[PDB]
Amino acid sequence: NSVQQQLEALEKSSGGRLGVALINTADNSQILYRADERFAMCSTSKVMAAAAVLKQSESDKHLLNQRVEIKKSDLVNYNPIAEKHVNGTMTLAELGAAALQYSDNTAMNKLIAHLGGPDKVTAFARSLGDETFRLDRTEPTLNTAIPGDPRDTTTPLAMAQTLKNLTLGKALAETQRAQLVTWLKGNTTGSASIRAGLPKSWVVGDKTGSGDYGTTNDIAVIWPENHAPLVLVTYFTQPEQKAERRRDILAAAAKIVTHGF
Repeated sequence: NSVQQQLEALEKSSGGRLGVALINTADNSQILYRADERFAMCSTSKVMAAAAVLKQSESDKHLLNQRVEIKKSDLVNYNPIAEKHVNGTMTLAELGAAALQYSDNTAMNKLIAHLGGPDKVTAFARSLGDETFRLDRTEPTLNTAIPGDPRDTTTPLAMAQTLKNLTLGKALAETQRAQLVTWLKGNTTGSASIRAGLPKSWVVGDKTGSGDYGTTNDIAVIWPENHAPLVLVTYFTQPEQKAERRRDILAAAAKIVTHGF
């Protein structure tokens, strides 16, 4: 069909490899493109870590208020919130918000450590029935995005299904689900990615990521006017280590797959 042809042409023109999974929750119809192929998640993996802490808060109502010390040695390559709290503390809620809304890599490492390591983030994914997601490394090395490296990868379809389950389905109890959605809706890094291909009237929660190999990612829950939500994963990557980030490709893919709503 013409949608598939447009995605093929977009990928061909890009020089890279495009992965798209759109789930239309009105009827669970899907638009898929390379949706069973692995892609490095980069900072999009942070949704799984934040959600795992939210799950824990179902059994400890006040867990999100618990404080975590931030030390100079904790700082990694991109720390916009954590660097302001060195030799102080952040709450787990502040760490979740920093990880998701500002893509703070130190905050992600604090979440990973809290949970018991990358393997435990993976174990949480498994508890949601996601057998595809794997987190293997901490920040910043989980963003290497090396072609053919299975570490810190998932598929667009597995991630769309999981994002749907987390934000709209039964992965989290209601208060926790609502908290995750609030965080994603407050993202500060996603206006040039999926959002840029959608009507301005639509409400969006998303989490972006980027990496080496010009890896450019975004995962989103989309609330169109007068319609059931859509869940969209757009992963993009290029064959050269130092290729530039291409958020415009994600915006273009988002526009191609969301007509008619």
